[PDB]
Amino acid sequence: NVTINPGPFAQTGYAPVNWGPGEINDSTTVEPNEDIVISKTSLWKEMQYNRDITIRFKFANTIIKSGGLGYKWSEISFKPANYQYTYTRDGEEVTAHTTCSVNGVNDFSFNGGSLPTDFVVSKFEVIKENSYVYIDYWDDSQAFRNVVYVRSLAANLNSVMCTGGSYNFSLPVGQWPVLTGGAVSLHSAGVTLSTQFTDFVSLNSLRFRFRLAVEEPHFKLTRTRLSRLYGLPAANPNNGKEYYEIAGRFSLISLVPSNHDYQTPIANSVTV
Amino acid sequence: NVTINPGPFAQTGYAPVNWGPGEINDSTTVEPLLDQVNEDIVISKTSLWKEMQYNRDITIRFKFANTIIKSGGLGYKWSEISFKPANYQYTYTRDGEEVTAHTTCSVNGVNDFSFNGGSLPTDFVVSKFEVIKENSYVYIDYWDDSQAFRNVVYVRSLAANLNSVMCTGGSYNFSLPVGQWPVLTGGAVSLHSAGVTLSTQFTDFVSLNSLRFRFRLAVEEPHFKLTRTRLSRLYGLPAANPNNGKEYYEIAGRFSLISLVPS
Amino acid sequence: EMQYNRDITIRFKFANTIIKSGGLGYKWSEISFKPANYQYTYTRDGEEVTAHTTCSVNGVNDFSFNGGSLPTDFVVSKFEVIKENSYVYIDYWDDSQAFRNVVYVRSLAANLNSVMCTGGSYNFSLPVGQWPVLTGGAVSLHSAGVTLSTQFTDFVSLNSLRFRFRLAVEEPHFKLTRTRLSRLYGLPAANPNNGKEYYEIAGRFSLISL
Repeated sequence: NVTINPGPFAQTGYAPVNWGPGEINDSTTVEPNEDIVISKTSLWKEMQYNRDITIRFKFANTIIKSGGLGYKWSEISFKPANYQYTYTRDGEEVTAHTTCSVNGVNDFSFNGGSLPTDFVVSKFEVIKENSYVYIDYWDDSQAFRNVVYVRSLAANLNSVMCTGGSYNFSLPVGQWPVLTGGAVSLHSAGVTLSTQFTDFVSLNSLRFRFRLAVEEPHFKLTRTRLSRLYGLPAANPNNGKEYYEIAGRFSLISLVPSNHDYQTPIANSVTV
Repeated sequence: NVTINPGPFAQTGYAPVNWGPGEINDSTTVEPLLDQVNEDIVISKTSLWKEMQYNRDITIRFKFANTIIKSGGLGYKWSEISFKPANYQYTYTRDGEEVTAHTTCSVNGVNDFSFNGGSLPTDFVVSKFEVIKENSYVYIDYWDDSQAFRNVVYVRSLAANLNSVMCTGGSYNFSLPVGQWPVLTGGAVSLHSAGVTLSTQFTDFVSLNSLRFRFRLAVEEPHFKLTRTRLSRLYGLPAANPNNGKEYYEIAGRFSLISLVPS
Repeated sequence: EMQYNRDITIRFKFANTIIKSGGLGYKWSEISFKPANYQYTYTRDGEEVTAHTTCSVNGVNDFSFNGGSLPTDFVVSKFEVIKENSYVYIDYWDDSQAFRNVVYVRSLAANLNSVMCTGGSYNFSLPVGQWPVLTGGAVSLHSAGVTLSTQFTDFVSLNSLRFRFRLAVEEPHFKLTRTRLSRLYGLPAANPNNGKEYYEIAGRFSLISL
């Protein structure tokens, strides 16, 4: 036997990672000294990748009915949504997956008196200037391997205009009131990278941040005294669209184990 | 046999980072009107690094806080009682070298409740007063001035074994304009540990970073009740007077750290 | 004195051994070679012939990859490669009038051709994380001298000739992905057959028997 000895500068590297989504807003309602060295010196490098990206997101909602005759309501609000798809980068296809949540929500209500059969809506949520629209991007692209130790990231994403649909409430007797309209402009403000450490393993997620400014088509509430409010409701946000689309390029810089040329058994070559 | 070895190397280091608090879940309420090509480049040359684990002894101090808002007409109608994040600053002695720290507490997974004493313009209407019971998590963010927290960027594994603390509630008087006014008292929760989490933010200016020490709750005694109303003996924590007139609750333990630090 | 000199066709296939350790699924302790056997029928001179063969190696180079000592890290203590400081042995028995007159021999030699052995992919199984994969490798065999030996893979012992070979590496390079290593030359033991039942060799041999 012959044994190739190992080199002095040991190999070390990243720990296992399975990408996923970050922490997500939630809610629920009810009705009545020392140091030690693990591995010796190792070798590393810095790089700057550049690539094209396309993202697709769906909003989703939940409506529940207030226990009673049926003219009352309990809550209409946003819900985490997920999507899966595939698209071709200049080189080849890539499969991706997206999770959309929301925060900075605003809430409203209508209370047309109190009679057994009256129309009431206790919480209907809307998006406005004080709001953000997070998005998470877990991918199979070759680049995402070297995105654990990241110095910097940035993006040049352009704008998009989300528009609202129409909802019709299910009253037992009388004209059905409806909620239609609304739209908000989404723009980019930053990015966030999160890691969750469990049992010498890491679960991580990369998510974009957005800031939102208002648009012309106002959503409105029929059969009531609401004053032409701006903002996006949650009843029919996606509006009969399979999805929205955004694209751009993100420049990433990260430490990478250097696949350096020097260490190899002496004489590794085709013979002569 | 034997293998090859390299010559002189470059000097590389961390990028400047400043500690900051975590992004926090929030909601705001509104009162009604009346009653190209694909390419790569190399920025820097080969460098030197290593993996040295650290171990530290921690004591974290936290505090809750709340909001209360009342609507305009004739009183008797409280719209919102809710939690809110808070901040604290302290110096704790470790191995003979004082370390300043800052802490920020937030909550998630809340449960809501309500009580409509009646529909007349004179009655006790409470819309939202929150609680936490087996379906809620309490998040804590923690900074420092010490060395360990200087090199906590680029982490390989971070774990900790902290102890539990039981928290109780206080009482808030719903002092109306008229009549014998009612009272809310009670509160009991146990704080256990779950994972740690690192959270980084990128932008044109300097980057920000913050930790989140997750905790999980298990409900315990004593129960809580609202006097002068029918809801009774529910089990959990309210948000009117969470800290029983105490400036701080404490935790202790030891946390192990690993990171890539230059040679 | 009597003379025999007939044509021949040889077939063979390597075999590999893999052993796991640690109980977590991330660490492997050895990936090596072992002897194997093959059996076949061919028709050289208008007459059928049946046969048995074994393949072996000596002079194996041993490489290693010790990543982190932490419990979750990819460790493969030793895996073998057959670079130039090596040799190969083969043994051939057949059913024919020859090989009943092989013993008590005087002279023996051969004029065989050459072949090309290539590597194949091996997919590790980690519980979580991307899957490291070992792929590639190249080596070619060249003739050398022959001498008698006994292939006892069957219950009965046989009398058989042993053909030795010398090795020379070639272009396709073997690499372990998801690690620092790349562009190493040789032939691993992880998957040498490459989806082929067997390689093939041809030629003739001359023996003088008594």
